[PDB]
Amino acid sequence: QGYAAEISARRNAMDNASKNAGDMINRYSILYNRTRQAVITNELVDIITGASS
Amino acid sequence: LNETGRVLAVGDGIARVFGLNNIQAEELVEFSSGVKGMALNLEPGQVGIVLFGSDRLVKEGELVKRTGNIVDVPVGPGLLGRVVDALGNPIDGKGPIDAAGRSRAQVKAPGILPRRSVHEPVQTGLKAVDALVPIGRGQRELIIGDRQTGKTAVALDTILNQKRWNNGSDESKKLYCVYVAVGQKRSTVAQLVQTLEQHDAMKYSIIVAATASEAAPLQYLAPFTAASIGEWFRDNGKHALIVYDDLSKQAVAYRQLSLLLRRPPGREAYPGDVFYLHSRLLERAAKLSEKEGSGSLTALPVIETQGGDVSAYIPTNVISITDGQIFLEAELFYKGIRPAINVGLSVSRVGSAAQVKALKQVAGSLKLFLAQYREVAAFLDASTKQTLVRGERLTQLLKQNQYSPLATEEQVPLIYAGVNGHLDGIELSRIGEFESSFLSYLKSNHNELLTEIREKGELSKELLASLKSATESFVAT
Amino acid sequence: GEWFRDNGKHALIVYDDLSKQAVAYRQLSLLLRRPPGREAYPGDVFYLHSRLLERAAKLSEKEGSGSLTALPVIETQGGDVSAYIPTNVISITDGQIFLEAELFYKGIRPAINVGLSVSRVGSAAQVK
Amino acid sequence: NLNETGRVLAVGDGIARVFGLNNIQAEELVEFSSGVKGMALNLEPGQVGIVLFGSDRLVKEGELVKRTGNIVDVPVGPGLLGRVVDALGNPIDGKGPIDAAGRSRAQVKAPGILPRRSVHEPVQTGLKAVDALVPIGRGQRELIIGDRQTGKTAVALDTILNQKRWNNGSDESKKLYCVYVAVGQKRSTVAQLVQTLEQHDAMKYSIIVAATASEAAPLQYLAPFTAASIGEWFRDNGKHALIVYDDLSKQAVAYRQLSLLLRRPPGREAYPGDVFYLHSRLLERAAKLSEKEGSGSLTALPVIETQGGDVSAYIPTNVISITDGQIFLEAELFYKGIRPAINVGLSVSRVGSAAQVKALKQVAGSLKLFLAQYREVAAFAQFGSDLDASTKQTLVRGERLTQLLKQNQYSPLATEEQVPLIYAGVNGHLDGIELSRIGEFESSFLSYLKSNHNELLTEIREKGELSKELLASLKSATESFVAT
Amino acid sequence: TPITGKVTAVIGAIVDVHFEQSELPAILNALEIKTPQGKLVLEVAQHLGENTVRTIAMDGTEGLVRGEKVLDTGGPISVPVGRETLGRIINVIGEPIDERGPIKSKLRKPIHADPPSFAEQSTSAEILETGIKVVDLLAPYARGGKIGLFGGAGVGKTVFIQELINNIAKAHGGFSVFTGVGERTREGNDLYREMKETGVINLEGESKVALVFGQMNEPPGARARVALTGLTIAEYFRDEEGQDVLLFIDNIFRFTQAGSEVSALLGRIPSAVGYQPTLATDMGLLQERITTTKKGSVTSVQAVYVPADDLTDPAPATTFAHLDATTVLSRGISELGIYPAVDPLDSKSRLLDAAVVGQEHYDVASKVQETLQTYKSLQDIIAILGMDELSEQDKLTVERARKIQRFLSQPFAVAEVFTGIPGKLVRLKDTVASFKAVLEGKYDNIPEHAFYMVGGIEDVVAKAEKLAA
Amino acid sequence: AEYFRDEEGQDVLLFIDNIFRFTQAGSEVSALLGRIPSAVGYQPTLATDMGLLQERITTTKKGSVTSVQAVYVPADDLTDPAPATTFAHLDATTVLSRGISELGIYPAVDPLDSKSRLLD
Amino acid sequence: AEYFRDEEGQDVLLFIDNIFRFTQAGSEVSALLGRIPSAVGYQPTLATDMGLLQERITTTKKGSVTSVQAVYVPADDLTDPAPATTFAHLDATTVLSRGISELGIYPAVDPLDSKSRLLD
Ligand SMILES: Nc1ncnc2c1ncn2[C@@H]1O[C@H](COP(=O)(O)OP(=O)(O)OP(=O)(O)O)[C@@H](O)[C@H]1O
Ligand SMILES: Nc1ncnc2c1ncn2[C@@H]1O[C@H](COP(=O)(O)OP(=O)(O)OP(=O)(O)O)[C@@H](O)[C@H]1O
Ligand SMILES: Nc1ncnc2c1ncn2[C@@H]1O[C@H](COP(=O)(O)OP(=O)(O)OP(=O)(O)O)[C@@H](O)[C@H]1O
Ligand SMILES: [Mg+2]
Ligand SMILES: [Mg+2]
Ligand SMILES: [Mg+2]
Repeated sequence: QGYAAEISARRNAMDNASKNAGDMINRYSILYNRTRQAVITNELVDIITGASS
Repeated sequence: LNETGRVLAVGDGIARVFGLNNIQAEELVEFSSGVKGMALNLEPGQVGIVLFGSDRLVKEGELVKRTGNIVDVPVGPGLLGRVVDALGNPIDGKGPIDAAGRSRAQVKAPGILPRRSVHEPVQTGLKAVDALVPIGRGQRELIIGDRQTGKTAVALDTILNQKRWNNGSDESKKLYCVYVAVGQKRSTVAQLVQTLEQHDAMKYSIIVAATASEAAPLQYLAPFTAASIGEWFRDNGKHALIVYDDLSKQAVAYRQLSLLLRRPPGREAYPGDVFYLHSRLLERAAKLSEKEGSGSLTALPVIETQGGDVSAYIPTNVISITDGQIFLEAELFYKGIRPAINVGLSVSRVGSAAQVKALKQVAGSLKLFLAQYREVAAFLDASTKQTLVRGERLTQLLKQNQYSPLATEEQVPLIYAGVNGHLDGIELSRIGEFESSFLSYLKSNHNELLTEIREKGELSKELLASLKSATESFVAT
Repeated sequence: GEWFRDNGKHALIVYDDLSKQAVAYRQLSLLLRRPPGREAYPGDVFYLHSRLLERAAKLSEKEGSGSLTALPVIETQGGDVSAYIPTNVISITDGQIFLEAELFYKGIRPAINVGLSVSRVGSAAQVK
Repeated sequence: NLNETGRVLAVGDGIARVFGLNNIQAEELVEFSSGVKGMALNLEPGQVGIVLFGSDRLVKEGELVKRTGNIVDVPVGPGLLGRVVDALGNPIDGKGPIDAAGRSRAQVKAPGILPRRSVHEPVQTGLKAVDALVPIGRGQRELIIGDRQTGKTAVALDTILNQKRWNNGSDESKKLYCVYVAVGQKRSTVAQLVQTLEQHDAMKYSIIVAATASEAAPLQYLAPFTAASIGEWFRDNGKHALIVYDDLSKQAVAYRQLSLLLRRPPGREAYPGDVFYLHSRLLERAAKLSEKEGSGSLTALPVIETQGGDVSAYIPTNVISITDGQIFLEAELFYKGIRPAINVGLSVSRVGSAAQVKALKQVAGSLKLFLAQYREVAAFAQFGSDLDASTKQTLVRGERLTQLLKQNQYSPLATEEQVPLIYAGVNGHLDGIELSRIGEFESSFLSYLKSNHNELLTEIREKGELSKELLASLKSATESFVAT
Repeated sequence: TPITGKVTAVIGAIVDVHFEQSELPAILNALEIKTPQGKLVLEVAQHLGENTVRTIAMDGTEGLVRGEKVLDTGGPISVPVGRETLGRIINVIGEPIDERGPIKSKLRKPIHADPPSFAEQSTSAEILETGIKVVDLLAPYARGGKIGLFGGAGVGKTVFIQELINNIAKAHGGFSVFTGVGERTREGNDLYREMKETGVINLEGESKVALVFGQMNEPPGARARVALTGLTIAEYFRDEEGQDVLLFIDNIFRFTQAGSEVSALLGRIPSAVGYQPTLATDMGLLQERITTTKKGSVTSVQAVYVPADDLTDPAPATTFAHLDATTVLSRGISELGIYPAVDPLDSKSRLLDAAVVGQEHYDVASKVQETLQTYKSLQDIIAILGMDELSEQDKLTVERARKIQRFLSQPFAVAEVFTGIPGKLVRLKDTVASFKAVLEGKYDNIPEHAFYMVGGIEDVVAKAEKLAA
Repeated sequence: AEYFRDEEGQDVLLFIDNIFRFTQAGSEVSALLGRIPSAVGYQPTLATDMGLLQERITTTKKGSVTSVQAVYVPADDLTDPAPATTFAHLDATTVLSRGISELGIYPAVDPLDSKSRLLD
Repeated sequence: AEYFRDEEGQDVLLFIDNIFRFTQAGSEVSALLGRIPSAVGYQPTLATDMGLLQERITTTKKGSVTSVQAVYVPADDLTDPAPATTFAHLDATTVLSRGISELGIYPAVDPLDSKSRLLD
């Protein structure tokens, strides 16, 4: 009985782990896109500053 | 060329004029084709005009005539029930505007001494807003959220609600309304006007429109001219509301205009001036003292975030100006919580003095209760179960349908029942049904309660006990 | 290649590699003081690779019968297909043979990443 | 005439374009008629770009400018010891004039390939972590890098305070004179620094060069080069010296301002192209001279601030590339009670064990391996999985060792006191004590050795190396004491 | 005869003037234009050559016409100073704006001045007991020191300053100056009302706070120079009257921001993310004047705004170099419902050393920070796997850390509008005792919510006996 | 389609493929004219450049031009300025899915990702 | 090295440390020479300057030069335009790694990233 309960609990724990990892994947995907846009813009501002000489 | 000039070059909405020796800065100029422009840069030997129209309309060598007036807009009662573009031309197709006067587009905001702390309510008719994040007359309250989250719905319901007072003679209780469409589709503004005409609200509201095709300077200018339109109500002892829908598109238009002037870009490619734009726009919202006639102008600026990023540059800059924010979260709008008011981020720094005492009484400490419900929901223990049942049924209680603004006299019993615990007797799925029955009951049995709440605005222990006993007399069946 | 194409013969042209050619065009554009763009490329870099690559064709039986196949080669940085020049070339081309280094280490050579590789047009031409 | 004098064309933001001065040299000094001084940095076919060492409010268009005939230079000598000077060497402590042995140009050619010698002897800092894991040798350059409020200044200031054990002695080949360069700091910080150096009675052998935040950008720029010139006199006369730059990042910011207001073309992050050249020509002046050149040495400690921990940024990248060794202070470790916050993984000393004191080299040999193993085993254990007892032993000993390196501020330990502690850590007999009370142990153990085992300390100091007899003696002493 | 010239160009807030004579105005001099609505003041920023001088307008530039006359006042913008300045509200130009009439001061002084020399700086340690738990524990403030409240938009900076004024300004015997730089006007009106209610101002008697306001509606040049005006008032109290002085500034970031606004129009190449090249040295020139000297003691609290909540932005980043104690406010902590949202780890102070506060206090604070950093480190594991996966020691540490986090919250009286909790003021010794007790595990049992919004350990006990009902 | 609407009254469909390339071509034209680029390197006057195209697509007293526009979103990022400025104008979205086509569903319109302003 | 190759006829080893400095130096002058900065601030001529240097080094029919040249990798990023442009010219790549050195493993060569033409 203990073994059956332990394996069931492992399934529960890993399911919750996958759920929360998915949520964090969403958050960091949004943060990644935001940071990518910021990097492109800031890297372009230097070029614009130089060209305005 | 003292009072007139000729164009040297035109491009990307910016025109360079030779002459115009006696022109004032920010003065309005008329081109030979009838299109108009603002004298922005006064360099030596030339003037930099920015064009309130498509630049196709101006060509090199044409003469430019001085208008002699700073950029201004009409003001007065006659604008009421009209639709106008920036600079105040009537675009609704009806006759010319009748104006009590004209006012500069960028009059300076009133200073320190003229103002009073905001001590009167703007009754939105929305349970969540009126209860948890109230708006006082003269307040500036941001409405912030992602695409398609009911922002315009919130502002529009607030505009629609005022009909129960605007029909009276009591100018001290009325609330006139201006709505400023910037960057919106022309069809959307037309449909919104139709909605206002169907609910009979148009007769007390003004619509200022700078639609998506309008040249960038007009989108930049629209909120300022609309603020000037509301300031006449403010300054003549009447009460106005102004909705900006939305300031993000004004910021984008200003970014366009600034970059085509080749002023250097800043953070997120916005110019460093972008704070000053919204600051000098919004500080004009105020309530003046008894010496000035007690007028006010309540602002409801809208902002559209990406992915709920309240930390973005423009959202933060606007929050740095407004007195509070109402944050609408998509993650709640989907899954059917409407108007999806996220109470975790929403705050009203001058709110608790605005509420009518009855609603403040029954709504006691709800803003803390629903933040504790968040802690419970994040993670059964019978105490947490009690609070969880209350939280679920209370959030259900806050839901509301579009174009159905509850009067406060009817809101009070609902929040009373929800807070003091009777709704434990009703399964949550029927709460809406409950309301529709309960209010009807109160409207046909002992209307005395609604009359007392309407006139007095505060609950004595007699009123409090009467409402307890009547809500018990309902919940038993 | 276009000579063969136009005179009824079949040809295949391999551009190895177009990113370095884009860098060369960037050198020319910047030293001519033309306005920069993203990653300092001129705006015309899409027009540059488009004007090159649209020249591959299978002509109708009226206009001769020849063809010109093209196999442009692109070097990604850290697998960033999101980069500017990779984005343009991926848009312009009809498909993608994709190679991943992680597979190359596993002894899977010539390391075609079957998942990300696609051929929109070729499946109609494959031998029966 | 316009050869020896000039006429101001336009002035503002601290920059003055001047007409004339046909004969002026690049980088030369000039005096405005209103008494403010300036430095010529742009020569152009009809204009001179002079940058003002002061508020431009006292300069007016059409004002006259006089060529000085001197390229920027500063006084040098032994008289600067115990004093505070601004960038141009004027006293600002108010304690009276400064005696000078001579003057030296602000920027000077670094010693070449021929005159130098191998980095040959220690800079004992008195910090257990630095002296044990990442030693600094005399003539080395050691970048101290980390985010705001991470103990950088504390580390450098401890390195300065530790020298009192020798600077009071007779043998000048053992002394170490300390120059401190404060760039972009608020004056009250410098005031507290001098108050600390006087409380510890340290600044008999110190020189403080200050270019505080309010002082115009040219002075904040020029300060490090002038302080380098001040130290080079010690270097060239056969006297060991050490310069702390706190910090070079603000010097780079000052140069960015200065060059931008001259309207030179910007580079990456709006820094001018020369921003690598600026730090490289500064830092190459540190050197250990050969016996032919008097055997003196100048050591450098450049401090750098990384925003948000971004060690990848431009200026951090350049200074990491230039300096021989790097010392990384991590904000996270500071809160865990690991203070000083030296990230021992990233930190490296490229001179290496050649610079270490041989006794400490003997005992400290495996400490680095223990901590390297710990960094892996503790990371594995953090996941919550269990493991064999060998990993447990590595974890336990590494935990004790990491607790052993923690140190109180303004309390530098001599190597005669570091050796017993690191010996106990590596060899064992200090792995059984409870982790919380290691601090009680470390304080008491020395207090015991200083009385019950004084001979061992005397030999560890004077003979500098541990024979088998001394290792056995310390084995016995550690086993004896820990049993208590 | 007066030195006069004519306007040649107007762009935004920048006005260029040209003088027929050679007696050019000096830089930083003030010039007057008699616009009908009341004379406009220009400040000379640069000399352009050809006898042209570029200036910053202290008021709206609308209505200016090329060729309008300009007259040089002969000195910098000069503001009133003296004991008569107390109980009054003054504009950046120095004009009254409380409508009570002219300020009858015997002296009038320029807003631009040299910082005090190194021989005059004075250093001393003395904790200013604020009555706020997290500050008094983890980043103590210092009398005569410089204090900074870093934070993003809408995270509590202004309420924090108001609480500091509510606690300290009435107990402190010396005068106070409040310098609203780019704050919202309603905030200044509310401050004036509150100070008249709490008796710090009295129009029929004495007063001991002076008010300088240039609000966020003002054009950028005024928002630049108003801070220096406030500093001038504070300096006159410090040096000549010999008094101890308080100097509150909300918000000093605005001074930097205003510079950027004008920088592009001044004809400068922009620096990183569009800031002006002079940011570091301009901020230094403003900021070094705020110091304490051998003549008197100035204690200053400066709210610092953080654009886009980015603490690495050049303005906050360069501001950190100038402060003795800094208390970063985090939106993340506020969103958890924790107020005053002070980050207990990112805050730092020069005064937190065993030599100053004694070994007990330093040890307790160190242990608190150790616990909170341990909790911060486990966030990934706790979020992904849940708390059941933690080792027993770490799980106990996490529970204790959560209780500590909620214990550090405090209801300010100024915040009664929002908390519904009457404000509490907590003594320093009580704070140290309360946290020492918790770190010893003496209150493991009572729940997490008992520590929320309560002052001192015994109030936690009382709230536990309330939750147990 | 504008002529068809304004002179014959038919309800007309103006299909566009692909609108992202309209935005991209606008960006290139902006860059060649020497304009300073906006965020992530797109043109300034992005919003009004889109508006002059999109506003003309509307109903009148006579008829309407409906438009079905194929949208490419770079990096699958719904927040990029071009997709954002495009979504600002859309009244409905139709989402086709490879997976749904693999399930044998045809025309493979995802019924839950697809959404309309007028489902009201 | 060229004179040894083409006149003396000897085989030659030409060691260079550190060739990144050749690129970096070219950047510093590039700004002052009035050139617009390229991506992440490198000179426009990066590729052709690299070529004009590197392609002189080769084993003509007249003699053999074997060149071992060090490359500094800023912030350990192998994708930085300087190392990324340098890779194209190399027969063998000895990529040393931060990680392997951190493990206490020297000479810290990455066994997977390091590659050579002759592994055949
Ligand atoms: N209380 C409500 N009950 C039901 N539907 C609602 C409610 N509020 C809004 N909606 C619906 O939500 C959708 C979006 O509403 P609305 O137009 O107000 O959003 P928005 O945030 O202003 O949009 P946009 O970003 O396009 O301007 C519409 O279908 C509206 O009918
Ligand atoms: N070993 C230590 N033990 C305890 N406290 C320390 C230690 N080292 C530094 N501190 C304290 O940490 C704080 C920061 O120290 P320090 O002044 O050296 O930092 P810094 O990085 O140079 O700062 P800044 O960026 O402000 O110049 C001060 O309170 C200092 O007392
Ligand atoms: N002790 C507290 N208890 C509860 N809420 C608090 C407390 N302190 C601050 N707040 C909340 O902080 C919110 C914002 O406070 P405050 O106006 O001081 O912000 P700010 O960061 O200075 O913003 P701004 O940049 O807009 O001026 C207020 O709505 C108030 O609800
Ligand atoms: Mg809307
Ligand atoms: Mg320091
Ligand atoms: Mg505030």
